[PDB]
Amino acid sequence: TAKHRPSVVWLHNAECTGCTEAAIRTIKPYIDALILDTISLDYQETIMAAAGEAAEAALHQALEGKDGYYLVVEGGLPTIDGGQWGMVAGHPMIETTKKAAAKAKGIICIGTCSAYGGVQKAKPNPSQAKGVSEALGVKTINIPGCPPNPINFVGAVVHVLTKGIPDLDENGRPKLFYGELVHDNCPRLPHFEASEFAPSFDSEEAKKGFCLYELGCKGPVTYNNCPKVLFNQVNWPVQAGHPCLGCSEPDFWDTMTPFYEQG
Amino acid sequence: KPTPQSTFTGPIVVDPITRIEGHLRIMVEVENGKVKDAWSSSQLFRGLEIILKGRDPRDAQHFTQRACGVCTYVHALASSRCVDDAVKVSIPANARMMRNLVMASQYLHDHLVHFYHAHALDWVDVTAALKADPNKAAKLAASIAPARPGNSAKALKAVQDKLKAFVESGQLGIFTNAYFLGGHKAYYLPPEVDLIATAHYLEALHMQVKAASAMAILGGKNPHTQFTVVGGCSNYQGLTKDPLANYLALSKEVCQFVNECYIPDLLAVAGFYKDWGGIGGTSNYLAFGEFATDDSSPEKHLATSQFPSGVITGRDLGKVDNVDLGAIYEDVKYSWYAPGGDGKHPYDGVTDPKYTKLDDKDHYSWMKAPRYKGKAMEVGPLARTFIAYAKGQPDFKKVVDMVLGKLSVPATALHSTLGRTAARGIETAIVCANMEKWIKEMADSGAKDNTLCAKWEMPEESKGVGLADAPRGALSHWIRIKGKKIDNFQLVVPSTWNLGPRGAQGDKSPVEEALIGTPIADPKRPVEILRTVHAFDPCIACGVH
Ligand SMILES: *S(=O)(=O)N1CCOCC1
Ligand code: SF4
Ligand code: SF4
Ligand code: FCO
Ligand code: F3S
Ligand SMILES: [Mg+2]
Ligand code: NI
Ligand SMILES: [S]
Repeated sequence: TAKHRPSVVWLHNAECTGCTEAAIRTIKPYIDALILDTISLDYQETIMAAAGEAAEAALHQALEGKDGYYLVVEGGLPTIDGGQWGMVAGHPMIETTKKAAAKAKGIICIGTCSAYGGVQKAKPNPSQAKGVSEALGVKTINIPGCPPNPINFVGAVVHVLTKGIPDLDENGRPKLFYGELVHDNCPRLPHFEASEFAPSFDSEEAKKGFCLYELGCKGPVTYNNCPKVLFNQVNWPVQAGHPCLGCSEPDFWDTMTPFYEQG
Repeated sequence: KPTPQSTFTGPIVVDPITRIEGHLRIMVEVENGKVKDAWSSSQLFRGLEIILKGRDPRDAQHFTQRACGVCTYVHALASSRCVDDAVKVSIPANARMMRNLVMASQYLHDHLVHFYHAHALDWVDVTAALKADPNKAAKLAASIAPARPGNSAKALKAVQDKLKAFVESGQLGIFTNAYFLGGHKAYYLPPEVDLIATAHYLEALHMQVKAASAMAILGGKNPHTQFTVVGGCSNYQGLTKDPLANYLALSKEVCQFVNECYIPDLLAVAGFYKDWGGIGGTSNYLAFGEFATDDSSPEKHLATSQFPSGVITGRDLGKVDNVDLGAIYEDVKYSWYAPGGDGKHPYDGVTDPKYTKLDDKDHYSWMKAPRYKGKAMEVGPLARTFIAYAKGQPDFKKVVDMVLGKLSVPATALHSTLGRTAARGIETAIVCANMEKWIKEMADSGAKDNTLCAKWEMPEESKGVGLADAPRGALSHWIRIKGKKIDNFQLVVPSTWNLGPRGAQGDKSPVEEALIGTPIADPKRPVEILRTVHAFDPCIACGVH
């Protein structure tokens, strides 16, 4: 029988691989089910068997597939010195991503790095790292966070494949996952409203679970679904007593720092 | 029984190295089917040390954690230890315990995924699993591992059926162009062993979710934990009964998988590839230790780590030297940095990027070359294992000797690619053996004491060092504070030690040395290069930062 699952090409540029790691924490479905039954994951450096020229050949085979493909991009694009500070198989990352982007059916940026530029773009930006849209002038479906929840990434992938492009906000993020502030769903919200704050991490107020706003919490300015869905089915930063860093916001390394202050 | 080896003479370049973290190009020169020279060429620079300059030292751990998301947590921990040392705060006992448990959880997650998802495909012909008799496979599994339902013929057949449907679909996905397709002489396993391993590969994808959930009970989330602060930790809930009960339960499930699947599979594979106990050796080993009972200073960390610190040189297991933090430096001679940067202790570190061209053998990597008293050092599970074994650490003596007896090899056989692989499993088993003790310690401490963060003040000017032995080895972060801001922040990371380029004297790094003598059965499908490179568990985002 002639069969085809939609082709996904996943590129790793200037990244930490935490977005790949987040993706494999999916439980609805688990990653095996996703790649056996739902998608055809045709290039993915972290887990693929082929290496070297065999891997490059697998990429080219996917990019030239007659059925077309969806492009997942992990990491920012280092542009200084002709793209040479980030290379795979002897080619600048910006060149390969540009080529893949030009024929993709759709482009999903997994993480704040591919969406907006991320950690390597932070001042003074040694590599002149850029987000994908920033560098290429193409529209992307952004699944930011550092890393995003698998629920948001796998949810977006499944949406794209079954429903179409989900409604996106002005930062390119699906409203399904990114439509609400972290703070609006935070269980410490009643403390915030009552101006009940922890003044320090060692304070009795911190022990009591008071709001972390005075310790820098960026939940009030950060769009994400963290308190609602949790991470790893067990926790999220504020539940572990630590302020939100703002990690799903563009350029947060520069706009949300100092992290323990309200700048 | 001879190890397969072609007559190939010529260059081989493997770029990308897949099934690692980050972007690595390996070049080798081969003569008569054996590697005679090697280069480890890291292909991405981000520049986190540069980015940190002028920033709030409290922010460092958040930036440096993003050196890598495979070894998530460990850089947050090293930066937190580093800033705690620079501000001269001693974290509370509960924070030492919690930080060390999160490290233990990380070891379990990381090593399980490495063995199955990164390394196994170099040893296991997945397509050959379709040829196995699942009853014979079940009988074999019953002889080599504890009884378990996932090793039943019915379960193994269900795996075979899933794999058969996938292969016959025409879309091989992550197996496209795999080196084992069509048969490969360097792949030795019986089909039944391939099937058992493949079944466990799939189970491990589910088990690693549980390992990460355990870690997140204490860490807040995985990847990229968010529970450490200057002076300790923030997660008061993690000291309490129900969360720790769930942490124990999940950790016990993960450890059951380590003991039932990872170790037996590792030993089965090792048994068929005993020739790889003579390939891929190096001679010098370094560890900062981990799992210390006193983390009030870097010196106390070195002295009280339950996985001990030390230095071994020249394969001499009869002597382990103390680590002298003053003797660490990094070279840039063969790296993509400005001339003039050789010989820098990390408190004097310089990060001045200067690219030349691809394959310039004078400047071929974005990694620096860390050296110790003039020598390259291998770091990681094998280093820890040799240091602990040499010192008579009782858990390492027991588990190492178990492996030596099962394989009928001496401790010297561990100076090898097979040994490096084995050590990773040995230490995973040891971490598992200690989880209940460590969890009980923290549960009893947290029940009687809820001090989790110490008071501290930012000094105008200071310096500090944070040490950890991360899953891949000896990690150190080094800060100079001036004007209450970061004046210099240098990371020296385990993959920097292992997979950096040559040092100032032209001396090969551990991976470069280890690659000398590698046999190549098929130069178009050089799986042997991958076996050794993967055994070091490379992380190029870590190594370069
Ligand atoms: S803060 O700036 O006080 N803050 C509070 C409410 O919403 C966003 C920011
Ligand atoms: S978004 Fe964060 S977790 Fe993902 S690649 Fe970038 S630094 Fe890593
Ligand atoms: S802890 Fe953060 S997200 Fe929660 S109520 Fe306070 S400011 Fe809002
Ligand atoms: N383990 C790990 Fe990552 C590397 N190399 C760090 O530190
Ligand atoms: S730091 Fe990021 S993971 Fe959620 S809690 Fe804040 S948006
Ligand atoms: Mg460094
Ligand atoms: Ni890493
Ligand atoms: S396809």
